[PDB]
Amino acid sequence: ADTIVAVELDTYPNTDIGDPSYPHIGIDIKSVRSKKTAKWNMQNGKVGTAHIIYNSVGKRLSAVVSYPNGDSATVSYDVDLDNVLPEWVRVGLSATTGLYKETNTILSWSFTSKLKSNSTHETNALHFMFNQFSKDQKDLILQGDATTGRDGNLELTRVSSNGSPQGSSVGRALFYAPVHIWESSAVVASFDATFTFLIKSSDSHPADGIAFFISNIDSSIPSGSTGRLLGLFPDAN
Amino acid sequence: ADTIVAVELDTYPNTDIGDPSYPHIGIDIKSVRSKKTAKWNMQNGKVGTAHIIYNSVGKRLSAVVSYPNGDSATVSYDVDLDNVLPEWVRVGLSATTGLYKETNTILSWSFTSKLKSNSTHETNALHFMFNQFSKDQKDLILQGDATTGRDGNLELTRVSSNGSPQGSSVGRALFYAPVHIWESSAVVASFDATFTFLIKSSDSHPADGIAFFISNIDSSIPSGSTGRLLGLFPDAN
Amino acid sequence: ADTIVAVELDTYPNTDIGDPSYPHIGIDIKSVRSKKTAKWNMQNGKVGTAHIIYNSVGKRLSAVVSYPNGDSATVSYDVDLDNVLPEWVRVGLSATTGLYKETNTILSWSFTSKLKSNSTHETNALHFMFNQFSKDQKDLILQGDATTGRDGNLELTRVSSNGSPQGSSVGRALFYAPVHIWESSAVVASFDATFTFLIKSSDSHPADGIAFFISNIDSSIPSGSTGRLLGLFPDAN
Amino acid sequence: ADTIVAVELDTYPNTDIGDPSYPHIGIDIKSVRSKKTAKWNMQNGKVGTAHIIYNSVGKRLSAVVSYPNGDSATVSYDVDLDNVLPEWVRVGLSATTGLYKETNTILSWSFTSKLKSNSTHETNALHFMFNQFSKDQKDLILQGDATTGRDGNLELTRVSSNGSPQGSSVGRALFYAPVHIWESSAVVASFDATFTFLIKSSDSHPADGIAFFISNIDSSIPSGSTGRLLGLFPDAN
Ligand SMILES: CO[C@H]1O[C@H](CO)[C@@H](O[C@H]2O[C@H](CO)[C@@H](O)[C@H](O)[C@@H]2O)[C@H](O)[C@@H]1O
Ligand SMILES: CO[C@H]1O[C@H](CO)[C@@H](O[C@H]2O[C@H](CO)[C@@H](O)[C@H](O)[C@@H]2O)[C@H](O)[C@@H]1O
Ligand SMILES: CO[C@H]1O[C@H](CO)[C@@H](O[C@H]2O[C@H](CO)[C@@H](O)[C@H](O)[C@@H]2O)[C@H](O)[C@@H]1O
Ligand SMILES: CO[C@H]1O[C@H](CO)[C@@H](O[C@H]2O[C@H](CO)[C@@H](O)[C@H](O)[C@@H]2O)[C@H](O)[C@@H]1O
Ligand SMILES: [Ca+2]
Ligand SMILES: [Ca+2]
Ligand SMILES: [Ca+2]
Ligand SMILES: [Ca+2]
Ligand SMILES: [Cl-]
Ligand SMILES: [Cl-]
Ligand SMILES: [Mn+2]
Ligand SMILES: [Mn+2]
Ligand SMILES: [Mn+2]
Ligand SMILES: [Mn+2]
Repeated sequence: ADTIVAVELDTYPNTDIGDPSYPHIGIDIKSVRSKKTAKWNMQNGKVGTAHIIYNSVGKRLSAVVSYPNGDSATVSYDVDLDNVLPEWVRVGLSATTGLYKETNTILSWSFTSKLKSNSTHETNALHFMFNQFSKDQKDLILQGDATTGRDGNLELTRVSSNGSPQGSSVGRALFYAPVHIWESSAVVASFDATFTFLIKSSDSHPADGIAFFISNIDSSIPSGSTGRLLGLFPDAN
Repeated sequence: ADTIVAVELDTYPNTDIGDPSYPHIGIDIKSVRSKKTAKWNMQNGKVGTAHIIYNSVGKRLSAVVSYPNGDSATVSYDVDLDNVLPEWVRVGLSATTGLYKETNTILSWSFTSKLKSNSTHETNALHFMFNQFSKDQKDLILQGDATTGRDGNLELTRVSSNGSPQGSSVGRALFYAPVHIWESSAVVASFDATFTFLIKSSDSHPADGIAFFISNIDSSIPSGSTGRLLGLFPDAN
Repeated sequence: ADTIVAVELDTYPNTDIGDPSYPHIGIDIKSVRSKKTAKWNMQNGKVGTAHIIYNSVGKRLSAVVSYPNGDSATVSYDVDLDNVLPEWVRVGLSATTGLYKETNTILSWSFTSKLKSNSTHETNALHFMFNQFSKDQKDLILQGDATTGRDGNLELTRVSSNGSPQGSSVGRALFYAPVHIWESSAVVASFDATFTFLIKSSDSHPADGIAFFISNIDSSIPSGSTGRLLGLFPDAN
Repeated sequence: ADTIVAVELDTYPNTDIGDPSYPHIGIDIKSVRSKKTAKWNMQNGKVGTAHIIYNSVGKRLSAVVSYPNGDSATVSYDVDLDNVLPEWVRVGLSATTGLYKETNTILSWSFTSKLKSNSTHETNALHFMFNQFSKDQKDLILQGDATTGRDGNLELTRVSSNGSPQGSSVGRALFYAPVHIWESSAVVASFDATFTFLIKSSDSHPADGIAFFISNIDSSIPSGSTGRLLGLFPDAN
């Protein structure tokens, strides 16, 4: 029973399991069936940027995805995350391919967590930033088909020598250190995440997508969670 | 006239202008009559901390004030600030006394602003932090009775040689540089503010309060804005 | 008479004023005749990056300029800057051309200053970052030929309509707010600066260079400081 | 055999292994016999602060230790750390007692590291800050006697229920995630570290001290490294 909170860049509409009929960004609370979605125009071969924002005061998880184009999709969801997540978590990126496929290439990833207590001027904080991924990235936990180093990029799902994506692939990268996501005595608990991605496909349809996620610290890829399950959920319920 | 967005720590109930009948924190949008308030237990002689948070994605302005004993008050309000504030602003702190009085001592003040544009990896950012103020604080514009240096603090309103606060006082401190609070090509426009404060009084009722505010770059203390107007507004409409 | 400390990216050797006979980077303390230089291979048309570092403990002003190549040049100079600079300063970038010319385009600029006092914790900080420059950049003070907005860049020296640089040009940009660069009570005072630049020329000899500098707050371009004087110094003493 | 770089706050002069005949701060490169020391007027039972700065461009490691009254000791040493440390390291704090003893209490600890490659605008960074340590601090690896939670502090060496230090104790805390401290392509590989500590003793002479250190990721407490070896070294060579 892993616990997952995620923001999904979902490139392939699985209408049989509640996806909207178009590519979309979604906020997933413990389920692949997003609590909230917004229409997303995925630009093939373009570098996209995703921003994830949350604070325990406003209690609103917000995401926005944009392209140099200026086009962007935004989704927000009201939720008290310390009611959902355990006190300590790991943070990661996940992606899959299914019958259809795409590259799930991460060019950068940054994260910041802060816990500001009632004790005057006392903050715990964690911040990391990857603008380059080397072949042996020791501060990343790689699961499934994820690899690092290729062009200083992070490839979440399987890519061939020529740079062609493979189907039925799943990969995740988690930051090595546990993250203290909330604390009972913190007046403000907040976090921000940003990553840049390149999704390209020669298919009639790209699949299946990329997600930023927060999980219990021992989280691993659920069995058979390629394709529509985005490497996050054990079932589609 | 000035355009003001503010978070007020209001120590004195002026019920005839919409104040609730108790000390309170409020979010002010272009008026002294808060769009949203919350009951605040002001702790005389104790050091309090205010946190203000906003991002352009969730479009929710939040503030929490707390003391070391864990007592706190929180208020949130949904608003798109790019429809309220001009593109360039100055940020500041303001405080007043009236018939009744209190010290309006600031012990620290920090602010962070970020404009993340659609251009990949293109962020503009401003951040400052004061944990002490000196007698000649050149990066602060002091207006009214505000002074710096007294015990490394910032005294917003007038205080006598022995520490006794004066009545009918108003003072403000604004950060020297203009701040680019929003932009059209910005996918994210967030800001955070924090300050710590010491409000003490020997009156039966302390007055009138402290506020963090955001105004047009040429903002000045409106005529007659002492006491209940918190040095921010020309009138109580 | 201004007080100037600067790191020069000197593209044109003026041997009659103490320059080495090759393009170079140098540390200038109150004089255009560098206290220290190192040979620098400027790459026409490439985006370069300059990093400037200093702290009041090691007391070594250090600079490094690099290209994606990545060839790079480094220069360091042992000096106590709080013996040179005034307590409050402004920071800026400057560039010139003379009989020979080049573009002096700034693509980004960030700066961080910190004063850490003896009082446990208690830090004063200032940080800004520009990754794009709009036509009306209110938090910059532009001097001479300097303009902002052209492709979201900062052009320090004159550029014709077609993108060709003009000769005998001088321009500077300074951050709007005064910076508290040293303080007597501070145990650690440090600053860090970064900028990316694009110098391109069609001349047989590109000239004259770019500099990051720290000066007295009311610093302006000295008369006749184009070309070899880099807009920083009134003469070559 | 571990590789150690360290800044020691040495409270007990072990003159037989090269210690100066007074409490001192030192920079240790692979040896308990400091490459550089400075006299340190240690203040029993007072809260002190250590700042550590590595300037990778200047190749200069510096440390300053101070108390609220302003008294400070400083030490600098020239070294290029990519010649000493492996590419990946862990960072941590260490402390010991021997025949003589002292509390080795850590009240706060922050660390910031930055690898800036030659690829334009590509910076990897890690930052963490602890202003309080909980009883279950999942992002720290505790070794030997080190414990967390007591008054929100980190106790590196054994302390009794009534706050009295024990002799012949050794304990270390390492940040969980491996740190990429240098890389071939990196033009800048600097870091800063800060911690606040409380050393108290009823002994005539407190011993043995506290160190901030950097080591190979699999570093553990060397056999019989209590007392003068500060839990860092296997012997006094
Ligand atoms: C209806 O079932 C068929 O078609 C499905 C596609 O709609 C296909 O789903 C696979 O591929 C999709 C896209 O990659 C992925 O989302 C699913 O998880 C699954 O792997 C079915 O396999 C059938 O062909
Ligand atoms: C008509 O109200 C009388 O009493 C008021 C106080 O309740 C007083 O208000 C003054 O003082 C308050 C508190 O300092 C301040 O909020 C007002 O703006 C004003 O300065 C009125 O003046 C009357 O005496
Ligand atoms: C006397 O030297 C002659 O040639 C010099 C270099 O061509 C020239 O210097 C001008 O241009 C250089 C390079 O742009 C600049 O550094 C000087 O400040 C000056 O403007 C002299 O003027 C002579 O022509
Ligand atoms: C000379 O050797 C004796 O005295 C030594 C120090 O006085 C003592 O060293 C022990 O205690 C010190 C201080 O705690 C510590 O630095 C050593 O590592 C060792 O633990 C010797 O044991 C002798 O008594
Ligand atoms: Ca889907
Ligand atoms: Ca009021
Ligand atoms: Ca020259
Ligand atoms: Ca010793
Ligand atoms: Cl240094
Ligand atoms: Cl060396
Ligand atoms: Mn979906
Ligand atoms: Mn009110
Ligand atoms: Mn020169
Ligand atoms: Mn020693």
